[PDB]
Amino acid sequence: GPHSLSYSYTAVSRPDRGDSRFFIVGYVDDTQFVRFDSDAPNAKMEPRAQWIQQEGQEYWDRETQISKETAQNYRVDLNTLRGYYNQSEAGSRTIQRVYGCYLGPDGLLLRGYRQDAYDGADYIALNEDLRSWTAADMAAQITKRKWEVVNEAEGERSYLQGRCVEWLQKYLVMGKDTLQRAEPPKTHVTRHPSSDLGVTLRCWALGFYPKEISLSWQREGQDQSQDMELVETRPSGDGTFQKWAALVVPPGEEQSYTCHVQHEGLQEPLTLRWD
Amino acid sequence: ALLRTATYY
Amino acid sequence: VARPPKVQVYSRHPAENGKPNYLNCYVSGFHPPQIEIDLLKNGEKMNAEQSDLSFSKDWSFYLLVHTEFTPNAVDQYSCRVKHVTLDKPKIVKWDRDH
Repeated sequence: GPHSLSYSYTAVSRPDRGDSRFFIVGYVDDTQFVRFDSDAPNAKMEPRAQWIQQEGQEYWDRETQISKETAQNYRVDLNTLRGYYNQSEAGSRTIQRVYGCYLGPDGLLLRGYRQDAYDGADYIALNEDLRSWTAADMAAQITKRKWEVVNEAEGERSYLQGRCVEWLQKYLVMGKDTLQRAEPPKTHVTRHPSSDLGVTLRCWALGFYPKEISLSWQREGQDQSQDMELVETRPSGDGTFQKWAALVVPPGEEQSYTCHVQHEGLQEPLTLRWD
Repeated sequence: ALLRTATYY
Repeated sequence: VARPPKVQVYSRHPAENGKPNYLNCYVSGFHPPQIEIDLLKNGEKMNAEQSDLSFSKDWSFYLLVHTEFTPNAVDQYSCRVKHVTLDKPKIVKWDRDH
């Protein structure tokens, strides 16, 4: 698909201590590359991917500076939304924010976005036109009008159409051999007996990137997605992914069922069968 | 690279 | 809005007794972010690292907690998770077939 640079902010108040905690994680597509934790000793923005490590201190000082300025603002922001909702000052609450840019085929902004949530619920969002906001309730409308009064959107827009897509291009270059080439799944099938009239076949897909795959079971060209056990795609721990699909067939009919794997790392889609 | 805004809620 | 963690316990590569691997406890779909994760060898905590706290489109949180290990026919592994949404801790044993 089209590539994307994204950042996730998490601000959690800790009315207990007098403070709050602040997280940033940076992603290019589904690959984490930077992180920030306000609770880390002498906290700064840190590399989280081998290919970003080559950045100079001038890069890290800037991101670190921006992280702490943002972390300080959110210290008050938590108190503000609390007051917006007339909530007690005892409970720990959370604000989340995601924003980023998609790269178009012309090397320009395809689409830009920002969305914010409070305590797990949609709060405010930047519109596709990048010149206006949509608020989900009253509290967010107070916030919406403030950002209209100082024209927050125009700073966001100049960022998204410029700096965001530019750095994205660079990151795609820096990490081209992990980001930009597809990694095909390592596939095999296993057999697991249940009872007299039940044998479970499990089709494995391991170490693939990107995250998007298709796993299906067919019975003589006939879909079995109805009684197929399929798991949520899971991280391998190295920037690649795992998934499996299973179904219970009769102890005689192993060869009558085929697993079909489709992933962009694959040249031709696969049909697998137990041996 | 991060966006440099510090606009309160 | 509170959401309970979904737990998945697995190895990075197909478990093969004697050969060094990676025991993973992937915890996701939970809210708020305060969470407690311990990896267990025969019921005892180890020494583990986690990936950074991240969240999905639906705002629910996810992290991977993992350690290096060497599987065998003897050792039992599992993941123990605590969260405000749980009555008691949720232990999920490792099954190398799933």
